[PDB]
Amino acid sequence: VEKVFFVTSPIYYVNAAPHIGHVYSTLITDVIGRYHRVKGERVFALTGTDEHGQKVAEAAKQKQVSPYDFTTAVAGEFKKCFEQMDYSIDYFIRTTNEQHKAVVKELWTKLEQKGDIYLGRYEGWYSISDESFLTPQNITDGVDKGNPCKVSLESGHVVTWVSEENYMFRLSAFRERLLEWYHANPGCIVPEFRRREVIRAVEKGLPDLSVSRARATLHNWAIPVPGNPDHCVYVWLDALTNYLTGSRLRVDESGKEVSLVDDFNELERFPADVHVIGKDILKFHAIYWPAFLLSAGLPLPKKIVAHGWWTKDRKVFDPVEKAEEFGYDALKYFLLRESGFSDDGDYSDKNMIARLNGELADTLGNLVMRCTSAKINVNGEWPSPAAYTEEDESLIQLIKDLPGTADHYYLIPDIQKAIIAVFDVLRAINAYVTDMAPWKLVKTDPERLRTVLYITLEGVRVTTLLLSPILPRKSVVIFDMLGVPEVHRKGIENFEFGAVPPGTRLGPAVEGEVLFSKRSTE
Ligand code: MET
Repeated sequence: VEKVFFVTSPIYYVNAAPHIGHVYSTLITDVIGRYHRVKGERVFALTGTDEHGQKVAEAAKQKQVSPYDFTTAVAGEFKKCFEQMDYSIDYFIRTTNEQHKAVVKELWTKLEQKGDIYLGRYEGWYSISDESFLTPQNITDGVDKGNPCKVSLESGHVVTWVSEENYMFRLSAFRERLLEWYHANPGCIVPEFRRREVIRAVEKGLPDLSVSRARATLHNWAIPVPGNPDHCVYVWLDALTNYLTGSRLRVDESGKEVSLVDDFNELERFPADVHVIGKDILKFHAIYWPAFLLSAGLPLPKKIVAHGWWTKDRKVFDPVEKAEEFGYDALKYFLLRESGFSDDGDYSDKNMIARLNGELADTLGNLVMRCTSAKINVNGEWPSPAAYTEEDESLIQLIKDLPGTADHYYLIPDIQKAIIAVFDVLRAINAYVTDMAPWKLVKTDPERLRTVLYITLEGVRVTTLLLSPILPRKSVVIFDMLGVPEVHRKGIENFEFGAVPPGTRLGPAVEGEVLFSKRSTE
């Protein structure tokens, strides 16, 4: 099936201004999207805001502002933040959007009509801040901001008791089918240890899920249950549905939603190929969402990838401050290189300088300038290579192999491993150049310099191609410099070694340009 490659971020609670971590979550989505476009696929990257609910209403109340004006305000800050971050996101969805509301009601009725919703009670614990139901096994003693109280073991936020007559979803009726799913498709959750988590959790057992709430308790800031106005639809069913809505909106060039199609198939987007989420919101995506879709008879997503950060809680680092100080591409690169799947990373100013200088400036930067220098490349062109020594071939072989391995990494997706894979190959090219001493060759042996300079150029191109989803602005400056024609800057075709042919002319130089400039160690 050729289809639109559909990738998502989570949609974020608008309770507080956007910080790092939304930025991280959405950057991953952006990168995954960007890569598939570099492959020449159709993409649809979605992101947005989660605007309804108790959490969000009570933040609006605590600021003495109306929910309508509050959400709109904060949503605008999220849009400004993401514009400023220079993502290539295809659409920004809001759950207040009337077309979304329409899809939630539509979905609820599917779920209702299958007989997977019934009127019951939920008498148990709830984290308003997580908008999560919790069994007593996942609460414990702690402090309110300072009295003694019970808190979520998930997040350490304050939980409270809840005894409401609610509409209930038959999640228990879906235990075995989730379990078949998980096993049948072992790629479906990334990273592997969270897949194991999700299975152990569901093995142990699933109770039914309370998919409505008394309207009094939600401050009437939510979507009403179809055919029962005394209730509102659980904020997470509302939130998760953003993906299905997203998959059905027609969007103009300006980024404005213009139409909601009846059948998701019409746009060939649903289901999501990859859902980017933080580890704090796994259950909702890996248990609830599949159960809802299986009820509605909808297709399940292909991949849920849950990165190592929290999606929401501010537990100092301002992206825009750091982006101005170090660079937008540098910051994105640093965040992506440093953060693994279980997050044990160093985000100190010292480390950011070490990597910017070490990797981007010394390994990539230097190398780009060597092969384009007037000193070495005296014709500002791609020379035609002579015969290859077994060293020459050793590196060519690395450069040939890099797209295959970088691709697989991107498809996991483990963007960090992908970056390493490339930079390994960059460090090889430096090593190569150190040996050959191209500076010495331009006098000694011009015939050899051709072979050397050609391989350098083509490695630096192919590495920069595979780096392009991470360093989107700089890859354009690298290609401009190497004089790579615009057609050769994307497509699986141009992952092949030698796509840009000899006798191509390098880009014009500038009197004081440097690609990445070192920052003092202080
Ligand atoms: C359907 S994703 C919803 C995520 C939630 N709004 C959060 O910020 O964590």
